[PDB]
Amino acid sequence: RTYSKTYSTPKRPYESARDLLTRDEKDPKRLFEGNALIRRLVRVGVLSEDKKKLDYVLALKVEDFLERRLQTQVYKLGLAKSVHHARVLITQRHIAVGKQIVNIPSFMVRLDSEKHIDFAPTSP
Amino acid sequence: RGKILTGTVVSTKMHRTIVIRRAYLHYIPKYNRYEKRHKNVPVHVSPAFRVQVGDIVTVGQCRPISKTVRFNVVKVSAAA
Amino acid sequence: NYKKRLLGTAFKSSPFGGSSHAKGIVLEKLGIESKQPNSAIRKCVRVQLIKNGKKVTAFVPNDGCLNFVDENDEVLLAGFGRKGKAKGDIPGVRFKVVKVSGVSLLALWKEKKEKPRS
RNA sequence: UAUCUGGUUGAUCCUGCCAGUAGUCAUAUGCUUGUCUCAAAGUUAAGCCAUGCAUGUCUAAGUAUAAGCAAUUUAUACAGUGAAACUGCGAAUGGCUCAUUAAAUCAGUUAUGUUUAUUUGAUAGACAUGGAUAACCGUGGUAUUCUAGAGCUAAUACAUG
RNA sequence: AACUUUUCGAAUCGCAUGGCCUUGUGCUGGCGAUGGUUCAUUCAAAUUUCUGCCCUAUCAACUUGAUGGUAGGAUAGUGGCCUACCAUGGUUUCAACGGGUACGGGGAAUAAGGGUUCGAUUCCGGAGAGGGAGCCUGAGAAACGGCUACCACAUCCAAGGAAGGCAGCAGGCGCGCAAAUUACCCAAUCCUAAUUCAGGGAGGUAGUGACAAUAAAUAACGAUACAGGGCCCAUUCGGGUCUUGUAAUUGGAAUGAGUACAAUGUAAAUACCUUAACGAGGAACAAUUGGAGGCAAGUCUGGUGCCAGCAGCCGCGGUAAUUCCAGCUCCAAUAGCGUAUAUUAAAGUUGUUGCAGUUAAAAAGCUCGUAGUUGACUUUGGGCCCGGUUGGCCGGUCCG
RNA sequence: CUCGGUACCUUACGAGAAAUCAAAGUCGGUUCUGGGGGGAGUAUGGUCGCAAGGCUGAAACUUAAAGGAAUUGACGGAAG
RNA sequence: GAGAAUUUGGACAAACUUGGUCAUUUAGAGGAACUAAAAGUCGUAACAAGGUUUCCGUAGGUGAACCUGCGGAAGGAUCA
RNA sequence: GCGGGAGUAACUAUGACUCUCUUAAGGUAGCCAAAUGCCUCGUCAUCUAAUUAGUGACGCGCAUGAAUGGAUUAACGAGAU
Repeated sequence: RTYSKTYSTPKRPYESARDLLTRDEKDPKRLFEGNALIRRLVRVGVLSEDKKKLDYVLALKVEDFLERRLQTQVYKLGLAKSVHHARVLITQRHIAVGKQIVNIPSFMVRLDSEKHIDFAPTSP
Repeated sequence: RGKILTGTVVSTKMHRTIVIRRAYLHYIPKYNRYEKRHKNVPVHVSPAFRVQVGDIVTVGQCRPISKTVRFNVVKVSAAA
Repeated sequence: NYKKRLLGTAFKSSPFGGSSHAKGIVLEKLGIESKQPNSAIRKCVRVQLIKNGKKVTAFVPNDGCLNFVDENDEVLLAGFGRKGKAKGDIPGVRFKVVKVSGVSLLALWKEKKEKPRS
């Protein structure tokens, strides 16, 4: 994801020529959020699709996709403690949005709507 | 095929059938200069035989009275 | 059609086909010197291929001066000099020897060192 | 909708070649080696091949083992009006390969002089007869393949009128 | 005169059910199904015209059953398909003929597009079944698992004589950079045979390998104690925000997988899915690879001494080496990392879009002229040719 | 003055890497020619020639540059 | 009247064997040349006007880089 | 008509070049083991049941060399393998 060990992940970059530019759209973007990959970011359209397919403000589009990811935005709620604990509470279909339990763990949802747990595993 | 092309007579000896040469004006794709082709087209006249060598004749489809000779010529225009 | 007579790019490699590497039964292990700007005796082998059947000379780098690539060694032969230009110090070689590979795996690896492999 | 860098020099700007940065491969090799879904997996000798398997199916095409006749096998409530055998229909479909082929091949567009099991629509006719024949039985010739003489018998097999 | 497609030659009965009537006791009536003929139709295959085709001219002459007519002969049919006779033409620098090379298209990769390089998987068409030859059977074959004669190989044999062809699947040997089990099955789809139902190494599945893409990704939380440097504010007393260390820290929560029990769907087989409770085990199933002089993010200390070594390029190593080698010290990416293959981009470096020639590589010594390419000009419609724009197929969107 | 050849000189616009050009600026129609240096105008074949030789015409391989425009300074059996 | 086998004749396809001719590959007596590589031999050719200005084409001759005849160029300043 | 003796290059191995003596003064283009070679079954490849010819070179030239001439180079024979 950058990186090295756990604690060091935000720190060798910067905050919470070539190399600094790909760090600049990365680190104040991580301040708000932070679930950025390498392989999957190509798909978002750094080379490939959506950023080349539409013109409209590409900085705000990389903002949009990660807040739509349920994983990163459940941290902002304070339900699932961790971001890569909300890795897990999406895959086992724990966080129900709708309420509707998820199909794919790759789920590109939205921030806006109400988050909760499904009925049975509510509050371990 | 349809439309009536050019065709001047080359070989004349025999009864009924002759040979014509056709010409076209095609573009060679990378050049974009025009070219011209040759084709041996055998073509049936009539049992009367009215063509000479040189004659521009009106070509069109008709019966295969020979397998290759699907063409007939109806109107003779020039004479040599 | 029209074009002037263009030649396609040619790798200066006497083996061909559509193959990355190649086996070779070898003749001798040599230790040849070099051109003007650098000294030291650099090790090489006379690799004769099986499929292509061409005589080539190949540079054998190793952390073993008399490392095992003998007379009748089934050694694997790669590029380096096919990729890029041919080497400045010792010319003629434009093939580099691979470690512990092929069918038989006779030629040995880099010994007496304990950094990561390569 | 296209951003170049380094190396010919004391230094500079052109010309110009080379080397490198990117995306990609039925992949191959070194090294490390923890999972999954989906997809792909002889490019070389269209080289030579062991062994097992890839081509059958109907009894709803018939005599119909009753009346009369050997032996064996299977089924049942009792009759078994019995079958597995000999015949007929497919093996040209499907699968594999690119040796060969600058081709009347193939690719665009067309054209006429033909054929076509099976399938599908409609009319009339569908009568009256004959002869052989496996299977089967008793014997006989061969290492095996392959079969010989002789007797009985059905058909939508065959031949008359 | 409006068009396109399709279309031909000699009997065969069996079965279920039933009233009247007739009977040489095998008719007749009703219903289902088949065979010979006659005319359609659907599906599929032939045959043929025209146009476009790769390089090499350090390949220039080639062509007699050859171009075509006449007649018969042959074919399902058009026909030099074939022969006899006659005429002497036909092809070619707009590239014949020869030699070398090559299956072709829908398409696949790369690119901004132009183009350049390819023709794997898939799908459509052609051609081939040890080698060479011929035929039959048949509607369809000059036939992979059909037949006959001949030749070479390997095999069996009583030595008289026979039996064979994995460019079908799995596998053996050899070739090689290198590529998987002598597995399971008729359920589903589709093909073959009135239906039942049987056959299928087609196919539907499984096993093998980071081979690649993809997602989870190489791990991340609420709360508390202590120490150091920097900044805002300061009533100078401290307070706020904030993390390279640290603690038997505390509360724990969490996947992937196994195992027992329950519950569920298809089965001929291998491995079963999902939710909740309880117990146990393991633990985000051990993180490595590459680089650190410039190009190209990132330096210091030891050891070695043109040796040992590294090298894509230019180069470094012969005493203070940021390039070798080891350490600690840094950078970049990560289940991939580096190298090798090869195509394309970079390359406006074969220029169609989109290139130069006074001095860098480049105007033929100079005239002249044919083929070829190009064309000042008035008024016109028709004819000929080039170039569109629109409609036919497929995909997305619209509808259920 | 008006026309053709135009030793040529000199120069603005403008162009070019620049010296410079005054079209070698810039335009068309058509033809020729170039794609790093060495190997090479060679090897070999064809063709021409009486013969020396001409014309057409490469590769293996080697290498990392060859080359143009413009500057400074030392030196001269150079000048002042 | 039919089938099998044998004999004769006609026409078609292709193979096999022998001879001539052309192209390609391998082995190869032998022969000529190049590139890279330290030290050498002989001369000072080129380099300043290198103390005969050079270079290119061509012809003759020499141990040797070479020398000489003939033509031309600036690749010697300046438009010789 | 056209020379001797002596010394000399990494390393097996050789003499570019240099010195010295002697005489009137010491040879080019091109070719070689001969109608000429003591030494020599020299030395190597291919051929042959053996094969030295066919044909391929070696260098170890007793003693090759431009006008009573080297060298380019087609046609012709009761002449030679």
